[PDB]
Amino acid sequence: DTQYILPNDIGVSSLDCREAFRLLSPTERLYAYHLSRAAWYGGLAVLLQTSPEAPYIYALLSRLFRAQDPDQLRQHALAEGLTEEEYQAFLVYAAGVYSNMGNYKSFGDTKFVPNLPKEKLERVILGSEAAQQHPEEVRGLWQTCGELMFSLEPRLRHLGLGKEGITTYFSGNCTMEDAKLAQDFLDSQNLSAYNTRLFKEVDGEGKPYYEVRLASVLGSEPSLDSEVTSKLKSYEFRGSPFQVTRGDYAPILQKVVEQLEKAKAYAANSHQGQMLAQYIESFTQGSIEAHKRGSRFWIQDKGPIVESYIGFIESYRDPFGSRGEFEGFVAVVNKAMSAKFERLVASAEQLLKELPWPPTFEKDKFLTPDFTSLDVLTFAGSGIPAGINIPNYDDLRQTEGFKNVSLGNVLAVAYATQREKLTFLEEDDKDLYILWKGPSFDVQVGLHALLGHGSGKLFVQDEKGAFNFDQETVINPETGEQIQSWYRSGETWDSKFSTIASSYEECRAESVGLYLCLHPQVLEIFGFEGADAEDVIYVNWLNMVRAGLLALEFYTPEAFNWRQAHMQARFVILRVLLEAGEGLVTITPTTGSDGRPDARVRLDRSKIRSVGKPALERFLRRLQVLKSTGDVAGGRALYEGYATVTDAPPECFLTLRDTVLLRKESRKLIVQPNTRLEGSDVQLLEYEASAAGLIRSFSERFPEDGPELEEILTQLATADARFW
Amino acid sequence: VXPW
Ligand SMILES: [K+]
Ligand SMILES: [Mg+2]
Ligand SMILES: [Zn+2]
Repeated sequence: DTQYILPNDIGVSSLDCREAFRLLSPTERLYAYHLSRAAWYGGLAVLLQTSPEAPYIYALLSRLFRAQDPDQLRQHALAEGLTEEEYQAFLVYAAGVYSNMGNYKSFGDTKFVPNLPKEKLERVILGSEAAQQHPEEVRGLWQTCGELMFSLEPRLRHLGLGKEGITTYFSGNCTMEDAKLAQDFLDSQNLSAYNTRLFKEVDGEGKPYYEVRLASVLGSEPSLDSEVTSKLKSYEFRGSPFQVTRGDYAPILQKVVEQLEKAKAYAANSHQGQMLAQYIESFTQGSIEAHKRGSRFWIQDKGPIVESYIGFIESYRDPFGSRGEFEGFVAVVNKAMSAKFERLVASAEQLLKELPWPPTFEKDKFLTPDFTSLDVLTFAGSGIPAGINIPNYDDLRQTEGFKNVSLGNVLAVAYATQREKLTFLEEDDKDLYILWKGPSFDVQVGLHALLGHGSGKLFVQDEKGAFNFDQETVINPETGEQIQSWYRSGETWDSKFSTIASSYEECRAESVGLYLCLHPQVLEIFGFEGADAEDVIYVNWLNMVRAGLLALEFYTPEAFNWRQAHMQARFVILRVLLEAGEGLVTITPTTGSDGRPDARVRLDRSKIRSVGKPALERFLRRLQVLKSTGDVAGGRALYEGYATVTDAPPECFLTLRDTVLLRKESRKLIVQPNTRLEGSDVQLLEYEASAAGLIRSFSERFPEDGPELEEILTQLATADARFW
Repeated sequence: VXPW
């Protein structure tokens, strides 16, 4: 029911970034304008990477709202018999589809449908102004996407491989076996999965043919020589036929490279210009290598005023865990807020030494990594995070360096909570939570990005056995023996740790955060001495255990599957801290003030150091050893053992999950501004923090070619329609 | 890698 709809009173916050924009110089403004346009263009491909009906739903919504804005459409909808709550439910649904670039939650991977009868919405759409202006197109879109817009058939409710889930990273007939075979083939060919999808068809016999389609402007036709053009052929792999193609989301990426070229003229230094040239190469040919070189040049660009990144970056929504969803952000540095994080970087190399693993399992040389607090102007794609550690190319992360980023105006939008909505806490805890959540989050995000993802040495072996470490002298602390497991050529973290890689790495980074947060030097880096560092520590740990309880919302018990990486990680940390016993953390079911099942989380401040730190140290050592050896077997054992959701006493997590759902709060949607070019200058357009405001932000988002983007998405959808 |  309410699990698969967005509530009509869902929170909507407006991204606050007038001041960061007003800081920018004219050239910086035009640079950010063209980068934002490129990012917005590329984010449309997320619709294709989400569900088969998502591009149609986007086209239909954007056409509807081009013809009539929310207020114009309200009059029609109410004249056609809808109620104000039903029209509001439609507005909320459209705003969700816009904010996620799809009809599935980017945070939860669950479908959501309009919360009103389908026949009434049909009455609205077919009688609309866009219907009277384009009967064929609107009626075709409706007949194509309507019942899929509403259907909650159990196989449609969650993203996933196989038949019990939905994914467009693969064709409908693909299973985890097909993804595993595809990943082995890609590893054998040194072709990254990031910008690729996998389609499986059959001949008359029934023999599966595999297509690995690359995302590129150019198709399968003679173009200027690349490392990509040689790879466009058929292969045989373990008896299966594979076909490497390209040309995926081609006109979308065409628009993207147009805007990237235009931004290249207003680049500040040669680092930005060369990174943009390499991004154009990556998006036009299909080369993950070109994107790697661009990312190298990007890491070299230190402390720019307009920070940005774009491409098929994160692999959270690939049900297998290696393919990347498109994203792209433009942001302005916030030097005042970046002061504390540059401070954290100042003592970072010496801070790593305190982590619970020997320096043979740590990166060889500490590279001074850029860490800035950013104010977002654009974050296209399915979701806006709080912070990033990028690039995700671990080779680059170990040789050239990496960038850490804390999105300040996103953290600020998320900082606000009310006392009533703070569930599963006793009243004594809620006050400390309210008072310290923000600063504790600065601490936790800094530790998570810089010392979490930024720590760890992966043992890689060459094709001639050239270990990047010392096989003779490096000893495994968990067995006392020498190292026996490692990564090979083409093998990556996602490649070997597939479905659990994201959640596992996130769990490691946030355990690092919880662990190094006791260090008083860290707490004074953020200006919290013993008078208040006490409380910031306790609040960080209480927030962690509460998040571990709340994570039960993102677990499908029928599939025994975790749908969100960070929440699975926090449930793992909660179960770990429950494991040590000694009355540290206690989940106790209660009855709420409203007469419904509630729960309470008790965390003892004293046993955080005496009991919590030993368990976290043990756990961190296990995680890091298994990560550095690439021990998929033992890593899966550990993680999928802690991530196991059971109704075993006393915790009874399966019974708690019903309470967590019954008292869940929907994540707020975030309205983002647009930028316009008045020929000479660049102006910033903000919007109401509402469903209608987000709708308007997407109606004014593509003023030049909106109706063309709708048809591009429709065409790319119809072309692949046979896959689902 | 990278919520609220
Ligand atoms: K992954
Ligand atoms: Mg499926
Ligand atoms: Zn992270």
